[PDB]
Amino acid sequence: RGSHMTIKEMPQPKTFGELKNLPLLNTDKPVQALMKIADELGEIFKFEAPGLVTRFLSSQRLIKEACDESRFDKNLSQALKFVRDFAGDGLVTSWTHEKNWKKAHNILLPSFSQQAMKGYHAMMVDIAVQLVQKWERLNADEHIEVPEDMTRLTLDTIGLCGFNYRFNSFYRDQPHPFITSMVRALDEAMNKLQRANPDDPAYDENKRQFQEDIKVMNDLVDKIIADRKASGEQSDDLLTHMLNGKDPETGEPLDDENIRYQIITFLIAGHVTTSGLLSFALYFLVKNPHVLQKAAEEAARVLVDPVPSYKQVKQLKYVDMVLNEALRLWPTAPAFSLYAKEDTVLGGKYPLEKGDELMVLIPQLHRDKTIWGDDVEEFRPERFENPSAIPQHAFKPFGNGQRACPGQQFALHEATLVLGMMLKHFDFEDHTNYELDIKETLTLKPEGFVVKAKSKKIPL
Ligand code: HEM
Repeated sequence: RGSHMTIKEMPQPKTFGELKNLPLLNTDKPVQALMKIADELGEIFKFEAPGLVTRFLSSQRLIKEACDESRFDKNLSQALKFVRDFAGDGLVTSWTHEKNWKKAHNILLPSFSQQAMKGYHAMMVDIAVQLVQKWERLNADEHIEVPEDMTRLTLDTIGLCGFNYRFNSFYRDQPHPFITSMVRALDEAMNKLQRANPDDPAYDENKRQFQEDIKVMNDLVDKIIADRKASGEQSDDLLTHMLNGKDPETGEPLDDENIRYQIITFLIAGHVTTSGLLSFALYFLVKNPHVLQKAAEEAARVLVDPVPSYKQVKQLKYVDMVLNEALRLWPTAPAFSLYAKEDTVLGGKYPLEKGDELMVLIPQLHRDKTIWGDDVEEFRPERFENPSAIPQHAFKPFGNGQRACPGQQFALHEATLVLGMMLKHFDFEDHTNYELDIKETLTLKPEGFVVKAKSKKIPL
């Protein structure tokens, strides 16, 4: 009943005196570690660290409440507070109440309109064609390093649709320097929070390396802008709105400083997670041959022209289901954080004070046997045939509310287009019997996943 229930004590994993649980994050796979703890302690547990108290939730029951924007706003997890050192008050790393969140949210959203989207398509195809031709052009016994390639595609794509700028990742056999520095900057951000003594001079090489990478990323931004300054455009894209658009509420455009932060934020946000998704989707597909056949058969049946049209991607009802079923198991942005607007009580049993933080552990949420069934670890896209059979807030890979992913249609449309084309033009083989090894650079990816494609010989 309403509150008939009585105060339950909040489970908590081993503490270590005055560092609390911080030692449990001694691992290069903290999300995976936290999933193990939630397996032990169930739907909710406290997790402290010097200058940090948060609460991890893993049940649809509790996340439903947490996602109630009348009761909880978006919080910056410690992870995001650190990433903020180089992503500034760009969209992902600003607070809802901060002036530049609202300003930029208003100025930029048009870039994700239906009309905008229809125009990104031809460019997505441009890049998608490159990926395919790269794979068409491999010799026999040569293999595909899947995440390195998905990253080439997704970064080239955001670069082109967002900024009219070509990274030409497919013309490099190593990763683009941006990617390299991004990864290091991100991996440092994650490390700064397993650290009890941030100022210990053993970390002074890290610090210097961090500024080195940040300069690398900014020099790319410099290039991106100069290239825009030096031309007449066709483009009406993200960058156009960043440089020229004015807030409807104030009449002001973004300042140069914040513009530089949005560019970094979109370069990262706009590829990183989508690459993870495409890498995971491909994984589950080769690991579940019968599912691949069904998807490949939809591709063949739907993608009848040499290159796909916007309308055709939308007809790929089953590939879409595959993508969603990949996000369910390994949501490439694996957490987001909320705080209580007022003193309250969550789920009838656990009181919170104003300001108290929560963290939605998305991989655990997506594994709630109440919601999905027993076979929770089984990859099965068919769970998505009926959108109404999935409760609200049971499936949340794009976050929640005002601060939900504005890039979601962009991302699925890209992934759907590319996966479709892959399935249409290749037969795949898990020649190594790859063992899944998930790397966490603050987002997730299947590290070292490799496959062999065999061309179906369909011309482009
Ligand atoms: C599979 C692909 C993607 C996934 C899984 C994903 C996931 C998410 C999640 C969970 C959040 C919420 C963050 C939070 O509440 O702390 C978010 C925010 C955001 N995403 Fe995505 N996203 C994807 C694709 C994209 C793309 C393609 C773009 C841009 C082209 C993008 C741009 C952003 C931005 C700007 C935010 C912050 C928006 C705001 O808070 O105002 N994302 N994303």
